[PDB]
Amino acid sequence: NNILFGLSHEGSHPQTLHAAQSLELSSFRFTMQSDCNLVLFDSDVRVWASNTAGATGCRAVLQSDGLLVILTAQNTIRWSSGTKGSIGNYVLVLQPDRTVTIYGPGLWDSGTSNKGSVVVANNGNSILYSTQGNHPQTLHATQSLQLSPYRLSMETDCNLVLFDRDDRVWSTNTAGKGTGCRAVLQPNGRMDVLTNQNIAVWTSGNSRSAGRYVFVLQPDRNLAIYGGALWTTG
Amino acid sequence: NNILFGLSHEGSHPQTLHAAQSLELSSFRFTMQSDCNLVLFDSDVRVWASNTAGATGCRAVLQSDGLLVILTAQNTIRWSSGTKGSIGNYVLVLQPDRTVTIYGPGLWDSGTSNKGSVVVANNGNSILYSTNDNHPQTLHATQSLQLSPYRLSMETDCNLVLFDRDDRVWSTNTAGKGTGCRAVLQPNGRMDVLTNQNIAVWTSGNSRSAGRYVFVLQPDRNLAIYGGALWTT
Amino acid sequence: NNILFGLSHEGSHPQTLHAAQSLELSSFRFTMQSDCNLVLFDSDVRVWASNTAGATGCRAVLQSDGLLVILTAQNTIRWSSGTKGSIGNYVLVLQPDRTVTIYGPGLWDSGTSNNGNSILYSTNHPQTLHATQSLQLSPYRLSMETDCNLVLFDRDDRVWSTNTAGKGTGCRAVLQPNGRMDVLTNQNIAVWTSGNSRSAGRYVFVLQPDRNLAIYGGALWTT
Amino acid sequence: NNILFGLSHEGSHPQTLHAAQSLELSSFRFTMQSDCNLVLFDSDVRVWASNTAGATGCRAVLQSDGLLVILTAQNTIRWSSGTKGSIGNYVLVLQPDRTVTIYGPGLWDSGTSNGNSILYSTQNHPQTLHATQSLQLSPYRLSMETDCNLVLFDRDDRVWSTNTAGTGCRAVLQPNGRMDVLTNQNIAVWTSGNSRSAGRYVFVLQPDRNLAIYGGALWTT
Amino acid sequence: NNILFGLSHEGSHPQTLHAAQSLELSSFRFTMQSDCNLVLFDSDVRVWASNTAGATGCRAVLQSDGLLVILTAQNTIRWSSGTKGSIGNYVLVLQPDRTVTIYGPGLWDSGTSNKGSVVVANNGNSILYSTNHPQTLHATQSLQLSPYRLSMETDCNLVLFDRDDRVWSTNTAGKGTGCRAVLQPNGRMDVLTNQNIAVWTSGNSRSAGRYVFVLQPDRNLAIYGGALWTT
Amino acid sequence: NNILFGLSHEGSHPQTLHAAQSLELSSFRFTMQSDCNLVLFDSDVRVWASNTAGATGCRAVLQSDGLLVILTAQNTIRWSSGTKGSIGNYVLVLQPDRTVTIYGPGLWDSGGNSILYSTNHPQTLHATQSLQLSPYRLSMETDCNLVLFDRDDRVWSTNTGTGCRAVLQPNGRMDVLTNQNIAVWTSGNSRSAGRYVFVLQPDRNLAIYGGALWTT
Repeated sequence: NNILFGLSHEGSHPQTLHAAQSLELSSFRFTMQSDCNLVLFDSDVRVWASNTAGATGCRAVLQSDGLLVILTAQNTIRWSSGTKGSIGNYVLVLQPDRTVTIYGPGLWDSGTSNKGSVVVANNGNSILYSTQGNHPQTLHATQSLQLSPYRLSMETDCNLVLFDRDDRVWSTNTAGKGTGCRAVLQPNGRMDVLTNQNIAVWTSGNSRSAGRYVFVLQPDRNLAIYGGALWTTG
Repeated sequence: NNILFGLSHEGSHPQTLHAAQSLELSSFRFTMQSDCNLVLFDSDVRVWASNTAGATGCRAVLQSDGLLVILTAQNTIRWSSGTKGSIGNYVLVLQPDRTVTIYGPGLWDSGTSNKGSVVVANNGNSILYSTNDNHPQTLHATQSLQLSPYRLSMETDCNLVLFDRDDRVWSTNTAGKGTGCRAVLQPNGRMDVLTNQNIAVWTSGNSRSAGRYVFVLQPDRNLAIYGGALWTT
Repeated sequence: NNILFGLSHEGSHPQTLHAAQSLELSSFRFTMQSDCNLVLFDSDVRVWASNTAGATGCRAVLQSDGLLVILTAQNTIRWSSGTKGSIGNYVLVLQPDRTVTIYGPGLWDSGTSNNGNSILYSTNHPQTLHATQSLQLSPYRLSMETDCNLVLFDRDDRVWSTNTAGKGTGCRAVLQPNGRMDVLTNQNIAVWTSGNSRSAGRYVFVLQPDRNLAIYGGALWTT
Repeated sequence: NNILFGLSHEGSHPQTLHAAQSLELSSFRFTMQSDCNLVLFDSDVRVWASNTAGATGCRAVLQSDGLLVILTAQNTIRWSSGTKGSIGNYVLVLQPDRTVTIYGPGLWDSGTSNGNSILYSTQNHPQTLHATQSLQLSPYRLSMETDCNLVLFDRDDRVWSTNTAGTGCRAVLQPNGRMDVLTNQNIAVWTSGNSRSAGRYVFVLQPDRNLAIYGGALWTT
Repeated sequence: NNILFGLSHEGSHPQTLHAAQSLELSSFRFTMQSDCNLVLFDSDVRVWASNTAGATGCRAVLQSDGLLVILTAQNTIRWSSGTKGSIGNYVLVLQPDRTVTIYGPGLWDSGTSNKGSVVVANNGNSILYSTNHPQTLHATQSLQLSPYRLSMETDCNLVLFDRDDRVWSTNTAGKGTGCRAVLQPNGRMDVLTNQNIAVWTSGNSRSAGRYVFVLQPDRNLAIYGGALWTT
Repeated sequence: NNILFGLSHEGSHPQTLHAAQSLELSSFRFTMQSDCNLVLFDSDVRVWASNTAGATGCRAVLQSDGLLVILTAQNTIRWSSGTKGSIGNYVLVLQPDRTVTIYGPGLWDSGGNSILYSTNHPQTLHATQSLQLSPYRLSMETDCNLVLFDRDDRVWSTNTGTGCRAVLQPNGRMDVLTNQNIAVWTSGNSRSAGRYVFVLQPDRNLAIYGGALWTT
């Protein structure tokens, strides 16, 4: 995918970038090379890099506090990004904007992880904050969010439905509360499914500090909001 | 799917809606039913219909001069639509604002079609012009239009590309001439692929009287754009 | 190969079914059996028979006025379809919906003589033919070309046609509920047509083992 | 099914291949073509064929002395297989080894009047019969008891048996012509009764309710 | 595989060698040739042979008291091995030892058989007795035909598997841990603890010689009993 | 299994590969054949062998000081790997990547089952994670303990909290690393830096071989 998960937890994977492991998004790649040097290329073009090279078997990993150590085999911290934030769990993502950014702690989840199948044979999967940096910055009806069996989508009933392989596994349970809805994700990480005449009928309800947050459909069937832009590149 | 292709060609099908065969967008559904009535429905809620009932084997079909006609069992018209156009190719689409509509003649195709697999085990593949709440109205970086092996993407290199399964089939070859592109289709059906910086690196060129056009990632692996817009409930 | 041509004589084989002998639409087998049972499978999972089990060297034959009969090692008739109608040429057909059934009179045809094959009608399908679009027997095929001309070819060459052409990009051929074969147009206009017809009813076009087209009509019985 | 009969009197069908018609072993195809080609396909992809596409209104038809003949609207052959031998009863079978062949003579029945051959001791197969081990055609079937017997059944009832009834026997059919009821250490417990010149022999269960040994060999491809 | 079956029944076959039919162990192929000669080869090398040549439509076939014939065309016996034992079932195996060797009658069977998908692809399915190997199995150490395979475990149980659910077993856990199963040179399976005690046994036994134990294609676990004839 | 054990004598079978006998990792197969060669099969495609085809009675056997030697009916050496290290116990392994190989020495012993190390995986274990042998398994529980048990009855733990994992060090040390990167437990021995393996033995054992010796 494009996203890396936290050293927690139950099941979204990568938990790590091992050695010529990359994150890919149409031309973004952020691979963790051979020689220990963590680097983000746009087609052929060095744009980012801990210049930490000259070494081996290093591994990319991101921490519960936010951190992005680069460990060394003997588990010695070649590099770190040193920002650091509260406990909870984080996600790092490569973004249409050409950057990589961790976001955390989290802020709300659906409670629909499920363990098994759980693929990625390519893409399509976060909704961006109302950032204006890089999108989806939303969902309209007949608009989607998808990992694999799994998908999240905006009804025409006005309902956000999550389906597992054709069968409805979690919904907003709006569904004729409205008409043009879209759901939106507030600069606060509140997910809101609002109407045609601008009205919440469904809300995620728990907001934080306005800054940029990120809604994810995780490899487990989990939907979670991750609420932090703690550190980034350009 | 939710288009209907009308009587000419490239075996992009439907080319007919028979007898108890609907067109479906989430929950909406405009179905050629069971007693010649040609109706739209949201779930149970009934929204438009031709009120042409009680008879048999009326099938629904589209024409070449834009009419949508319910044809009879023995070739007789139960009902027309009334408006007519020019010569072509028209789609008949059922849209996210709940409506049904015509575009036609068409107006630019890619040229890249394929009699072969032509798929769908659900969904969705048009882009919408600019205006109601009928979208895609822009495609973004990482954003698409998908039929089935077939897909359209807007990449980070600033280049609109066509997979056929995982492979490069048509493409704009505008890679790196921009960092933040999008592909929007204009008010006089003119696709453009514009940069960061509202500068268009590529255009479809051909256009018409403004209105409201549509572009369809065909089932023949065709890209193609249609406009007039000729009729809706 | 799924039509049984009843009797009437010109080249159209099957005219009977014999006993370890059947008609086949994959899944859908129709067999005439070693015990006097005339039987319809779906995969295997028997769906209708004549239940005539209890005889030997029994055949299936379809009549001439279109009654299908099943007749004993002695010519006497253990099961008969029943209905039966005026008199020359008909078809018992095994349809892709599983109805097992019967069309006739002969009613219209080329005049040109010596799997792929039927076009179903306006009710089951093909219910139309189209341009690249075709019906095939073996060297035979009845196609509607894009000059918008209906031709018959026999080992690629042109034995019977419409003779319509230039005239078209529009066209498709559908066969009516009264029996007209109509070569229709981009917009709904008649371009050519068979001529003649009979009653409202289901109808079939069949390309036959005789270089031919027979539309067979009204309909006379079903399962 | 996959064999064709002699123009026999006995009824036992097919006796002609016609026009849209074919005998199929499942993978392979033998059909009448309508241009006159009698052709053998594998799937699609032809393997052989008379090279006759070019006359009339044709049909495929086997003779009284195992001659394949295919022949016109006008009754004249267009191509004829060869070798004509005896003059009784033959079979033109298209086998599991893709060889199309004609057996010929007649040579023992049972007299009692898919699945059905048991090939010989030659090269193609069942080549023998063993206990819930049988050959069947339609309510008919010629099974091999555990109990050592050789019945025939027509529907759950015994139309012919070997009177033989032992513990590990299989029938196997000789290469001169007799079925055989062999056994265990290798005794005989039964034999068909006779035989004939040495060669590929076959043994169909048949629409007629009887076993019947063609016992041939007279042409192939 | 590498074994042939005595023509007495029930499931499992080869009941015969046919005519460009062989039995293979990596290298070794004991094939029934094309012109009646039965032959064994290691590579291209005529190791052994009936050298019955010139006829046609033989068949190799093995008898209920192990005679091994090369039968005819027409059921005439071109060549038999020679010896004859007693009655029951019987197996021809081609071995590491570079040998066809027949053993039988049997002497113990599990009593698991089972008609259905009777399998193979390749190999490695029988255990040799003592001087030619697995003359022993270990724990993590196994024997396996196909969708079935039996094997030694550490709770010291001997266990048989149809695809990943145990059908037979020695019903021995925590009775030791040394644990290996082995065929005695008298045809007794002994599953013995680390202290060479036996916790489970096979019962019968007879005659010392060379025996064999076989995971059949029919879920049987059987042990043939004689050691009548080799090349 | 597809690890072969040194002669070293202890309850860990294979101590030899015999002749219709072999090793296998679902596709991989490497056998001793009846032709004196020891071959490497990927499905069908012979991928690597000793080409010692023509000698007899042969065995694969792995050397007490880590050579692997292929022997005659007649104790004779048709191939040696070549390299050999110091002495007790090694392991030869046909590893998740189709590289055949050697690891030795023993280094710590608790007193699809392997856990590569650092470059092939598992390269690690979490709670829920497990290496399994057969009466037996090593798991990493989210208590953040590390037991071994035979039949869910417990033989050894570290007696260690919550999203710790377990890992094998850049030379030799087993690790109970602490969601944040801390050592909630640790083996205690270092040894050259090199590629290592940990192996749930067939003796209720677990042992880590290291420094690291021939390869294909």
